[PDB]
Amino acid sequence: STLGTVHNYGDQALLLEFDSTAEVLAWTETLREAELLGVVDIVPAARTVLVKLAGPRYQAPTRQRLGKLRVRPEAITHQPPGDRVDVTIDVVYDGADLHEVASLTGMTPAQVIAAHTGTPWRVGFCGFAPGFAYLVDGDARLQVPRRAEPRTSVPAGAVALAGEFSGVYPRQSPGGWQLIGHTDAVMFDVNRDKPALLTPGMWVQFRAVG
Amino acid sequence: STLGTVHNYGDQALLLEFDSTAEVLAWTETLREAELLGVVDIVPAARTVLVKLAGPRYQAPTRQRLGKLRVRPEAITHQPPGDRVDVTIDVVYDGADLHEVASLTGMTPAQVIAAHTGTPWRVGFCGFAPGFAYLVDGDARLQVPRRAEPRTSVPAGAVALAGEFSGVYPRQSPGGWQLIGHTDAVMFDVNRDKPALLTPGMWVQFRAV
Amino acid sequence: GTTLEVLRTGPLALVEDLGRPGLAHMGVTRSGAADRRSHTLANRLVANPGESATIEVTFGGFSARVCGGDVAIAVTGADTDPAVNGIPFGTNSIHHVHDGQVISLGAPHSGLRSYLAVRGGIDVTPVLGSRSYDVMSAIGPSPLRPGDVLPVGEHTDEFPELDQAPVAAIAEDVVELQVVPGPRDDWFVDPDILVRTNWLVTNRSDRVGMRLVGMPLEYRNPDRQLPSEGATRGAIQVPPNGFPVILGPDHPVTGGYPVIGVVTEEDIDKLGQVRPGQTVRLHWAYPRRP
Amino acid sequence: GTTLEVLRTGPLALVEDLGRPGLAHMGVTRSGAADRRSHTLANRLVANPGESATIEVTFGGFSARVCGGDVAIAVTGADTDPAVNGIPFGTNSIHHVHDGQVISLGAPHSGLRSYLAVRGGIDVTPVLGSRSYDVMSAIGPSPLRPGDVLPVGEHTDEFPELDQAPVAAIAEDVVELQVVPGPRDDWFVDPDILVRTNWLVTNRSDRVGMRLVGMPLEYRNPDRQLPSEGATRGAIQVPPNGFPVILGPDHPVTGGYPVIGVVTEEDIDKLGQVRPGQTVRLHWAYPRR
Ligand SMILES: [Cl-]
Repeated sequence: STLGTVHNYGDQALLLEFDSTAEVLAWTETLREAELLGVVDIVPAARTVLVKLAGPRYQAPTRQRLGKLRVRPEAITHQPPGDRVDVTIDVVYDGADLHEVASLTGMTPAQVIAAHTGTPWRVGFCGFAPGFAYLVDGDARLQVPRRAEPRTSVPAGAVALAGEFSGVYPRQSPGGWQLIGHTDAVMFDVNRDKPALLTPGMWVQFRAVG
Repeated sequence: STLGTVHNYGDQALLLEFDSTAEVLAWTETLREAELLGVVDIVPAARTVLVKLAGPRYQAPTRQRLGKLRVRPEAITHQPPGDRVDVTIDVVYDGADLHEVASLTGMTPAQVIAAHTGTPWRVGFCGFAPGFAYLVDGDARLQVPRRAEPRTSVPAGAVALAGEFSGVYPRQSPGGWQLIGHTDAVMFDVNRDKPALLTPGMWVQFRAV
Repeated sequence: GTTLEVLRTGPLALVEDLGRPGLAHMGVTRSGAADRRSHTLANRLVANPGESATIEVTFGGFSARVCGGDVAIAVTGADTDPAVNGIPFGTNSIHHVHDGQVISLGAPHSGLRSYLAVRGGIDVTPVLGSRSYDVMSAIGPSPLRPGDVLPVGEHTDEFPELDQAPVAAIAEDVVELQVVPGPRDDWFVDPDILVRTNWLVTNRSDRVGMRLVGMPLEYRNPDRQLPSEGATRGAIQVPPNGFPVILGPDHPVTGGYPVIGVVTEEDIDKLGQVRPGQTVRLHWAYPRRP
Repeated sequence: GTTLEVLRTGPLALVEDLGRPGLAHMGVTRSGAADRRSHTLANRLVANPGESATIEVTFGGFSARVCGGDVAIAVTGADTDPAVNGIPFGTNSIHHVHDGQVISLGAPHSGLRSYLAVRGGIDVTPVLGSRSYDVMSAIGPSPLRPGDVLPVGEHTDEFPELDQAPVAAIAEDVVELQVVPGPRDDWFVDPDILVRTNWLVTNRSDRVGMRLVGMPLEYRNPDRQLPSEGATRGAIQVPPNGFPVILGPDHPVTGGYPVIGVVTEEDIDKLGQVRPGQTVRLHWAYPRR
């Protein structure tokens, strides 16, 4: 598989478009392994990859190098090997939208909690805020749309859902995701040896407090 | 006669409306002579008189006092009383637009100069710059429109026309008026006993040299 | 005697007083301090007569060195964290400065204009009976420059440092202003747009007028010319582009734009403290009617 | 050692450097000096490496006393008429300050941010490999306060001082910016309005984003949601209200708003010098298709 659309993102970055998160993740590793000259950062997201460059001079040469890259695997994983999960996050399922998620998914609140805790999630990529991890490969039944309008304030440790993702809000902030509960786990701490609790590639298990 | 429309101009001023500059100048005298309590300034203009007050407390008492004021019909004048003028300004009629004014007014440059010098003008109001006086009640034949685009620099002492007005530019500045000549008279001097040569209500005679 | 040597000015440092009232008969505007209450306070703090000149500083950054004796000073208006040889002394308070010391105003975050008063006043030569600089006509003492030496007027060293009324803080974001409707509100298709719009203050604002941008006010008759009329500070002119201008102390004596409303007296000094980039909200002082 | 004691800050004085790049994998933005050219200039004048931290001063008004020895400093960016014990020394020039003297920046009329560099750099503790303060996540050395004691890093004593190329003056009112069109210009009914409007800068502008106001940009599909995507400083986001925001150094790593265009590298640092109430005019770097 070859690249799709490659936009110039200003004069010193390139925005790569993809049809799925699975393709975003596969291409991220390919780009990361390619160790391209002038690349400052590789920013995977839901349907794109932003390749940030050291200067405008790198733009056209990087576009050319990108054309020679081929998606290294094409065969990917959606289950934790050895059944060992990297981290377990304990959640109190008292979220504001728990009953709404139940209605939208065609499940009861009990089934929502059981689905969220029953299938481990993989941290696909980080974005939004320091320590905010977009989780993938969890229970597909949980797929729920974003809120019509974002909330002004969502509490720190808010466990949420949107589209194919789950995630934990590291600090109090505005948010448009569907809130199902909260955790007392510290997602981000600048003084901790590993500042962000969740790193891309890690497998997470959610566990209900009770 | 009595006052017409009296607008509140904020909470410490009043704007009096008039049908002519002659009425503005007669009511200015009436207001000056009334020596109203709290009046900071009396600002005559084309069709109005702005009475500036010391504070909001003076607004209603002034409105009441204003209602009892009367102007004599005689005080509303369009020619100098006794034909006597206050100041004579000597002008060299070498203006850039003299020939254009002639074409626009349907007169010759000789007739333009004669009309400008033949009928005295009254200083209606000051504006634009210190010492810039808008002159009214001169020869009506001279009525010419403003220039399409303003000049970047008009000289200090430029004698000009626009609409129903004539005026002398006090300093070098941009200007959109039609230039008919120039004077060596000092329009405005901060160190002179009377800084502005022309004060509202005064009658001016222009003289060709 | 005693002088202040200007070391640095900041964006605009002007000598200001009560201005030159009653001079419309010569085409001269009143001018004077943009924020009269702050100017008056600075002078009261140092026990000056109310006519004394202060230095109106814009965006802070003004510094001056004292020479020839000791001075009592006060800084009012925008809080610039004023200091004497790096030691802060506080806005709205009298401070004694010694011969050789440097008075330094910092940069405010809230408000725009600060007033430096000195006991005896800034004794520059008056022009048309005022020490105020008029930005538009260029009448009065020139805008201050580094190297200028300003005389301090004669005064008695002893005076009573009276207890003063507390100072209301300057609006940091939205500035709410009361507006007396008219006289030309009838010139506009919808004059109520004035009182329902979040007006932004531009960097083109000065002592001639505050420029606002937002939903343009459309004229009923766009080609209609208003005969020139006397104006006052606080008057809201609406030029043909429909962007209101709130006239400042240096406005010309007469203007040719229709005035939609005039800011009430109580809110006029607030205008002297509105920073570019801030939002202005206008409200009718009383309802308008035909 | 040698320190700088903060006496007065002005509206906002921050420790800044070239930022913390490469941290998207932990949701951390690069941050750093809002005007990178001026920051690097201030370091070069004092012969510091480019990585040394400076103090980014907003609207001037910053004062610091030197303690424990002599220092070499430089002030770049907005011209604040900097002074030592009230005596001016000039922006964009190396200056030598003695133990006990007061460095004082005044207030600029043109530009917004000034950079105070010191030979050896502002040696505060790095956070995630950077001495930059990120206003959004509050990562980095805290905003400066009176009483703060800033250490001066170790340095050699290399003389003479290298002469630097002259500096172009900062735009006083109308700032003209070049914009690379896209990637989401197709989301807007008339993207060309962006380059025909006098945008006004609001006082709500900060290092997260410059907020512009004018005629709102309408969306072709107003209820359409963009999946979150990586952003850069200089990217022009258009939230649903249609008022563009030009992202600053403290923008989050990803954003949810369609980006109409991105300011060119040549013009990105000019963004750090735009004052509230100024006019911003945008222009396509190359034709839009
Ligand atoms: Cl380059």
